[PDB]
Amino acid sequence: MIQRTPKIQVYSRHPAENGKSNFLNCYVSGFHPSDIEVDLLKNGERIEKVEHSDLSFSKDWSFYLLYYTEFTPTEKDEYACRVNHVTLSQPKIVKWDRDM
Amino acid sequence: GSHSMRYFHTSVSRPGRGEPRFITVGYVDDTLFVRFDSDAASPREEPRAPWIEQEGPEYWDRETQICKAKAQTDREDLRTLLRYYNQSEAGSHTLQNMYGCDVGPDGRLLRGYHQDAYDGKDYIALNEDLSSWTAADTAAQITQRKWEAARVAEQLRAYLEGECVEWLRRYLENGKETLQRADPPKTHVTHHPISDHEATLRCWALGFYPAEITLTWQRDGEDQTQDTELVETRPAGDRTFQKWAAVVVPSGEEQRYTCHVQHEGLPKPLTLRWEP
Amino acid sequence: RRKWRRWHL
Repeated sequence: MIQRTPKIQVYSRHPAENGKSNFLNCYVSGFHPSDIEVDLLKNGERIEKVEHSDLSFSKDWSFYLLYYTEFTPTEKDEYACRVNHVTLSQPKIVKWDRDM
Repeated sequence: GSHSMRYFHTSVSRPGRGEPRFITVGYVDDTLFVRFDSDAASPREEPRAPWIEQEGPEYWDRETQICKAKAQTDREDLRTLLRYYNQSEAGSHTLQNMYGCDVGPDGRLLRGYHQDAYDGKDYIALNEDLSSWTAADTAAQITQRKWEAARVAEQLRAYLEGECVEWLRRYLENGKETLQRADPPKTHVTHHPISDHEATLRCWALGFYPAEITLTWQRDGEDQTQDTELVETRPAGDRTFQKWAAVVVPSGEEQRYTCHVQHEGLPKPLTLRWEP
Repeated sequence: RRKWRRWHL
């Protein structure tokens, strides 16, 4: 069967300002099949109660989901998104970079 | 300007883990307004936009009935497709459907859509004429024969030209505060040194609605298509979208580069430069 | 609003 690996972007809702509440987003897109596991991490550990959009798809039929949580960025704290999918031999970790 | 309404549907089988999961969402342009998930505790179609909440109990009753019927029909279709493709009952498979309509500024139908995919591949689509079918393979041809026999295209045409346009018009009026407002991108350029020899120039577009946008880099007025990293347009989570375009530039050449931004929220396209 | 009729593949 044809499979399509997820594109992954980790980013904030608003420009990052240390000490100011924001939203941390992980956008997964362009993937098939629809089954996917997405974690948001703070300093390597899973953030609890992360919410996600309802499954939808693009014109080429590939799926997309938004995973999101409230966060307050600082200088030291490291954030990431961890994604698992059938197309991946191991889970893919993408670090949050405030300049992307 | 022009507008669209779409209903998206996905059924995913899961042998050994109960019945296929059914998720459907509705959109006007890039705004989600209704959702239904068969795995919800008490499945009902639920509003996701303020302007649809005013619809009465009978609206929600009819919608929920349709969603439940669709989930059921999809289950039977998934079984059928196993036969069509000579597949075992053991694996997970996917069925997707989207139909809807586009209308012009005057509210006239520009075109209608109704189209299905199986396991992520095109299966059968109603043509633009709203009267004939494109079947992807010999399996879809079996569906095509059945649908031609039952005059399915005629039924779809009636819905797409009628209700679909009329209810879209209604939604556009009820949600005129938001659906008929374009939010222009907030734009800026950032500079990211890579080495002594080069730096990244990144052109940002933030806080825009709808999602459609063009971000390009030029060098000496020449488009840098093959040298531009262009990320997919992504949701901010507040209805708006974000996008950036980046180029690797040689030291001292920054001012030869210009970022160009087109968005329907902008009266004129923008030109941006790195401002140290 | 959604279409009422539907049909099997």
